[PDB]
Amino acid sequence: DFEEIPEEYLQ
Amino acid sequence: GEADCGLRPLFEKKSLEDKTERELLESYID
Amino acid sequence: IVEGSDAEIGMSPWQVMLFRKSPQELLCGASLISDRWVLTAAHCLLYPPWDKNFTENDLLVRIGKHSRTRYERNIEKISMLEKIYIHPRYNWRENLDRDIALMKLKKPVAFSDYIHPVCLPDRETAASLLQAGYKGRVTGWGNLKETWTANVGKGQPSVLQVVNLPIVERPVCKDSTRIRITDNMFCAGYKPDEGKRGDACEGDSGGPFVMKSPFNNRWYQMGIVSWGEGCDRDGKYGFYTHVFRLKKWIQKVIDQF
Ligand SMILES: C[C@@H]1CCN(C(=O)[C@H](CC(=O)NC[C@@H]2CCCN(C(=N)N)C2)NS(=O)(=O)c2ccc3ccccc3c2)[C@@H](C(=O)O)C1
Ligand SMILES: *[C@@H]1O[C@H](CO)[C@@H](O)[C@H](O)[C@H]1NC(C)=O
Ligand code: NA
Repeated sequence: DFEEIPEEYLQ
Repeated sequence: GEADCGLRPLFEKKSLEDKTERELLESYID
Repeated sequence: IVEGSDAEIGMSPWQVMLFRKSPQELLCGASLISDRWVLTAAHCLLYPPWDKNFTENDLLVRIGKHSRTRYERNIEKISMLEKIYIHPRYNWRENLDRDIALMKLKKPVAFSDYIHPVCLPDRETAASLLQAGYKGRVTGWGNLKETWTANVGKGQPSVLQVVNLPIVERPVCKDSTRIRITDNMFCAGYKPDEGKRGDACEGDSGGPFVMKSPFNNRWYQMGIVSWGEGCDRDGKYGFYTHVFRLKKWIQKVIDQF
């Protein structure tokens, strides 16, 4: 249920 | 000097107090 | 947080969220102590009995947050970790003794109205403030009840929660649990006969127990949410890492690194 954060932080 | 700490920009720094902090202070004087 | 209420905006500007990358979930609370250091519980990162062993690359730190789930574009800062440090004598085998860890941010964060560090206590502050009957404050985005009905009941808050709890006499702490408690812990919570309730709960771990000094107006972190048996049980108390007793370690780590 988390809003998505920029994918740079998650790749 | 020592870095500023534990003084909240939206409370202490504007002389405003949060809704329940008085409960903490009163606990000191019982 | 059980039996707490919604924080006001900016009430805890040192509150940090520990956030797992994949799967995306809330891991733990933490606190900001300078522009590049974050303080948390050791057991948030390393607990071998449940094969928990998180790395610098597994985690994000989110600072300045109010909502649990939103990406608060204007207000929050998301940082990567340079290095994790765990107390060398952290005892995960029997009692969670020295449940403390430091994390160094890859880049420094800019302070703002929503991001500001908490003070660590000196000797005089610790001796004055850490006394049975005095009240501190716990904050976090952890569970609202120990247990609830699946897909119906509440579970998780939508915004940061806050609760004020009294420090409890060491002998009452000892009597309440079969676990061997050390001098690196204290316990807080209301006694069964006091008629008020409140506790930390799953997901609040690693968060700050803070106290305000009436003489200089500053907030001090006296504890770290460490462990408890269930949440808000009668005759039970939450236990907290004793931040001051471990200050010499913190000092070593920050100075050398
Ligand atoms: C290793 C974690 C530490 C905290 N924790 C635990 O505390 C577990 C589960 C729990 O009820 N969490 C709920 C809360 C999580 C933090 C705050 N706390 C308060 N009520 N103040 C309890 N308890 S326990 O009685 O099983 C327990 C207590 C002490 C222990 C010492 C060493 C090894 C195992 C222990 C296990 C678990 C959790 O993940 O929530 C596991
Ligand atoms: C956990 O993982 C780290 C890094 O991958 C490794 O170096 C360390 O030995 C592990 N520690 C434990 C207690 O499993
Ligand atoms: Na209790």
